Amino acid sequence: DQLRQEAEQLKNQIRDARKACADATLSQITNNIDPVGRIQMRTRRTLRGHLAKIYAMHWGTDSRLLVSASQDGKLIIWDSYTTNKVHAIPLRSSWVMTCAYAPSGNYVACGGLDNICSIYNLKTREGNVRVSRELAGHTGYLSCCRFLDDNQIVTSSGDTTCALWDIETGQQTTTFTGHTGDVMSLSLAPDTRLFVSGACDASAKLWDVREGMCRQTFTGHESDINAICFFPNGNAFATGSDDATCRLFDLRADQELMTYSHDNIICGITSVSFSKSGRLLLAGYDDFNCNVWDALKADRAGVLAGHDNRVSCLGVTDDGMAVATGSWDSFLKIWN
Amino acid sequence: TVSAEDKAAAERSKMIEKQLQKDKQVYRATHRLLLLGADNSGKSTIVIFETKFQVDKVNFHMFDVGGQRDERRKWIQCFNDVTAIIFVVDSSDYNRLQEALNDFKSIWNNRWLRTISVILFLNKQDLLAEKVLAGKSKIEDYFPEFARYTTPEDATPEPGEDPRVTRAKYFIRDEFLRISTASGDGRHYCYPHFTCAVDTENARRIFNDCRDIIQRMHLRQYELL
Amino acid sequence: TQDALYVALELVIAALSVAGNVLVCAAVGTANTLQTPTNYFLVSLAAADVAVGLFAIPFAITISLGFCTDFYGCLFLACFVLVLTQSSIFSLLAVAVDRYLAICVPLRYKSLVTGTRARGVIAVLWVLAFGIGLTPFLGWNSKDSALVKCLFENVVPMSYMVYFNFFGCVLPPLLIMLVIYIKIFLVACRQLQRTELRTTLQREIHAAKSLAMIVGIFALCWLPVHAVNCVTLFQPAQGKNKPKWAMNMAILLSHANSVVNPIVYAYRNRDFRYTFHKIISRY
Amino acid sequence: ARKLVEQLKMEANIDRIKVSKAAADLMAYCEAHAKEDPLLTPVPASENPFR
Ligand SMILES: CCNC(=O)[C@H]1O[C@@H](n2cnc3c(N)ncnc32)[C@H](O)[C@@H]1O
Repeated sequence: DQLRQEAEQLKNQIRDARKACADATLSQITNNIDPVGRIQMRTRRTLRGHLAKIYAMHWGTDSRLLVSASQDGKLIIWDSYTTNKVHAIPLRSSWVMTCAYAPSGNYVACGGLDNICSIYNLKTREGNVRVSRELAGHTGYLSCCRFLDDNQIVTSSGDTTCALWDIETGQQTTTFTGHTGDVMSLSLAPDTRLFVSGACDASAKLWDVREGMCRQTFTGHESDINAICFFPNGNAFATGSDDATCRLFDLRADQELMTYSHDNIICGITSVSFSKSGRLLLAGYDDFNCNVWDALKADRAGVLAGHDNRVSCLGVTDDGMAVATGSWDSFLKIWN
Repeated sequence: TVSAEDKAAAERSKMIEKQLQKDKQVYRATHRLLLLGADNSGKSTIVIFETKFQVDKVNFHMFDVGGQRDERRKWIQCFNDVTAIIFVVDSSDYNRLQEALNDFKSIWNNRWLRTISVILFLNKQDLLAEKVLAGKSKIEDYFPEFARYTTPEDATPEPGEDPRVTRAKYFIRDEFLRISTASGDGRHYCYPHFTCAVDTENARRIFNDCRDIIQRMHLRQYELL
Repeated sequence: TQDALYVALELVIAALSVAGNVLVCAAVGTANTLQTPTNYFLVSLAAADVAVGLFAIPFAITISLGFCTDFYGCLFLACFVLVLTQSSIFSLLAVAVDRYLAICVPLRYKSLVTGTRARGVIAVLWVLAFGIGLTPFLGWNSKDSALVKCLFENVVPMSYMVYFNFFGCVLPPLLIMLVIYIKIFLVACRQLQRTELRTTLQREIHAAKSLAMIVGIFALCWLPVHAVNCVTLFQPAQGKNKPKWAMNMAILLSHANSVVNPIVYAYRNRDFRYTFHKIISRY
Repeated sequence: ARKLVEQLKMEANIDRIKVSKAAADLMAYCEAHAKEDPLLTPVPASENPFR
């Protein structure tokens, strides 16, 4: 048909335009920096109390409290300084895969296989944690929800679309439907202006909040994409796949920059995170241990082998003082 | 150096821990089951999203997920500790049967369900009996190999039925057992049953075969099976 | 000559027992996956075995040497030895009943075995062992017959070990274990007859071999001592004149159980092997 | 669809910059914040709140 011929012409145009801008490879320009060395991290605190496998964990703005969700159907709010439990909120559905902590520190969020996103209010007057709002517009299972401010939220589900919700009115304002498969990761820019999404189609896309249109797409993977994160400067992002590889992308170049992989790794990637200076990349794997990579040299730095099952979650504080790791052993570990 | 605030925090943590201990006690002593089937299988009327029921002072939980689509490979990783998986298969529609067999293959061969047993329920036997008693059945057309089949000697037909209906009834069970026999041994097996729409003995059957699954796992753990 | 061999072998047995039994307790303590209600009985058995290997044996050579002291300074050592030895048999019975409960009552195993009930059972077992062992101090002694030569037969009479410590503390556990391990074998044979329809016989023989050794080792280790005691008590004509080392061999066989318990019960399980492999590879 | 071909149109006119400048900016950002990264350069135990 004429339409498919035009599509092929446009794809070839995009390919040659991308190829034109390639100036130099990263290995040739990174061969003069001083190597990081060997990083040794030891466990400081182990938090117990969960019953089943643990599926999410988010820190706070003050690097003081954290929230954990497990298959038992309960949210736990800890205090990492003294290993206390501030709150334990029961749930209505035993299946949960999302958590979020509001930057202001007054709200928490949850979601799972019940196709509904629940918002809980913490700083109440009666002393009991009460559910504020429930959002039930999606048709697929939710994968991750992240706050923007005290009155806006963004959600991704298995219905191949992402949505933006306003809490007070209860009705979504803008939906993004450019994908062809299950969207299962998203991260926010530090300036809260753009955000990226990773799908089941071995692809990632960058969206604009008010514009509502996909502005730039990236591909190159061969299998599913499981996690994604934003560089602190807001100009790059790293993605993890089931091909046992991590890939770093820049937005201004519309091209791959670095690939981290090794022949001795076969399992899949389930969580990715950055450090404060952007010099360290932390990646959780499926073979019961995590790994540390140098973002500018593509070399190993150390292994945080301290678990007995899958390491599902990964988080880094705002000040970068500690690293939190969850797992399916119903245990959380804090490293420094 | 402990102030009043620290004491209040300790008291709150102790109360939370006591409630958690009670929840763990009430949780660890229950069994979980996941139900699977297709549309028109009749999976909602065998005993809707969740169900609790007890038999002989033993608890049982029934789970159903139906808000998703044909692909299910993503959320099946959570159910890696279920005691058994219940599968409901219709037998009235011959055309929409081969497809069902395909849905049985992946479940038997998924890498996250390598040590999970499956209980089969062949539903709607009255409809099959009425259809095969009448002359509009064309089983050979939808399945070419039916002509050479003969009733096994190990079969135990229920007295008071046509031989044709028992032959056709065991034919369907043959292909479902063939997939189980072809791959997988020593970690999981299949337990066939012939369930009608009005039957009330399903709970007893689930009790009996779940007991067998648990006993087999416990015998295997001490390495004497 | 003979006494030197006896004491040397007892010391070797104590050393091997302590070395073998410290590892099980360390592995249970340092592993999160092994903190299950079943493993508490195993760690109690290991603790009893290491306590025996550290205290009971040296007290045994102290008693059997034949030195002079006060009457009440010797009965204490004898009763301590008895308590420490009885705790092991009680722990064996506890692990046997725990093993039976899971196999022969499959669906209700989780609701009946919890941490609280296991801890209570362990405490009751140890308290009962202490109560049984210290009975002679209540007045079942041989002071009226008789500063005092320390021999085991001089302080505690033979009318106590045969009638109380054998007919009410050793035999019923052996009968219970025999019944349990016959019923488990029958269940496993039925489950293999159903399974088959190697060969069925080659897998039945393996199960029989695995289940026979648990009872055989116990029967070989505990029976001879009380057989000699009964021979001494009932028929004096044979009891009065027997070779001295016959009793020493029975003592050695009775104390040799502490080194064979961990091998049979602990090192054979898959979880312990996996934990040991992981620890060895990491370190 | 007729909208899919339209979508690809605005995905090609966006200006693109040579990778060298992006790499230089990334290096500058990485090296300008190296002294305030506790994980890369460990802090003394006096100021560490996890002891
Ligand atoms: C629960 C039964 N415990 C014993 O028999 C222990 O007591 C000691 N013992 C029992 N009878 C005698 C005896 N006649 N002479 C020396 N030691 C004995 C053995 O060393 C055994 O380990």
